[PDB]
Amino acid sequence: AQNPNCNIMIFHPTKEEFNDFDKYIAYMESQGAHRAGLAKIIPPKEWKARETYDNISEILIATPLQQVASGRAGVFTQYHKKKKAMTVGEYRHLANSKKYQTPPHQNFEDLERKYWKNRIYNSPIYGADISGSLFDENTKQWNLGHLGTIQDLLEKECGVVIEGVNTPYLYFGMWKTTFAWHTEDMDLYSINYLHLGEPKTWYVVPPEHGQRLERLARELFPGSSRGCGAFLRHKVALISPTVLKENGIPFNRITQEAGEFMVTFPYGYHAGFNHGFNCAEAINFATPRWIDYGKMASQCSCGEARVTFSMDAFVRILQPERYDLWKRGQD
Ligand SMILES: O=C(O)CNC(=O)C(=O)O
Ligand SMILES: [Mg+2]
Ligand code: NI
Ligand SMILES: [Zn+2]
Repeated sequence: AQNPNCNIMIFHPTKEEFNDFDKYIAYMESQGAHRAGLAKIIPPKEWKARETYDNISEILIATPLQQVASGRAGVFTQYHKKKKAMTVGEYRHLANSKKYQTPPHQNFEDLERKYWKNRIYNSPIYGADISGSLFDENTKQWNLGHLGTIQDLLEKECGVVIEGVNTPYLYFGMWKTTFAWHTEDMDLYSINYLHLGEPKTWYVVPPEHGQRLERLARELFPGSSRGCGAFLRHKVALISPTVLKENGIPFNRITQEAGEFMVTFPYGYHAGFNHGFNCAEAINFATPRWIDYGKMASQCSCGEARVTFSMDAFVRILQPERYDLWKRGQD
């Protein structure tokens, strides 16, 4: 078995190997990359996402989210308070202000220490889940707005045609902005490209050990657990590496820098934070190996998780027994 310790692997494809996306994901899995739940892909030196980022300030963040924490430094939840619209230019200025900027630090490890120590005492503002793309239409390789769709994958594997579309999202972050512990909708893969700015630190639990994370989460967030049998779908809970180590939960960590891709694999729980002002683009995708994970994915039916139009068909086809109850939660 390849990568039996479930380490995060880093890949360096040649320009030739960067031509066929599906084939390269399949290659990575042949090397055991999926066991970690997360892989880094460094694009060939000849590749670029677009010519420059000079003209992005007029993008609108229609609903910036202030991430308010409750709990203790290592075990907290966050809620999102909606703020008034601002442009990326305005947001970047806010991120760089004395109230919100990255503090002096020695290295990534010192910054990670300061994150876990101090996150709960501040409320950073996140421009998340903005439909759109920063890839140039002429970028042919690993252009997240030109991937084959999940609906076409399901049709090719299962023979059923379904409604729905699949488009990318932009994330504008600042120091301390946080992504809570989650897997993707329907335990899909995700791919994330860090277009510009400061790094993003990731934490991930191997898919084979996801249930260990879920059990700890039920112990640490006991009222949440009673309210819903899949409350990590709400994307609100944070657990520090210290706490995970104290409870013997297997995980790994890695920092993504501008110009690098990360891939999350089906049922790979992940969480993390941004180091300073940045802009990432991400999209879900599927492969044939995903189908069985889709069939087994947990679902939130309490009504909190509220997701996209396209998830309907996935639940309807892959999880027909669940469909009625899940849709009651959606409506
Ligand atoms: O970048 C973020 O804030 C969150 N991204 C992801 O969870 C992802 O790409 O799967
Ligand atoms: Mg613009
Ligand atoms: Ni994710
Ligand atoms: Zn729920």
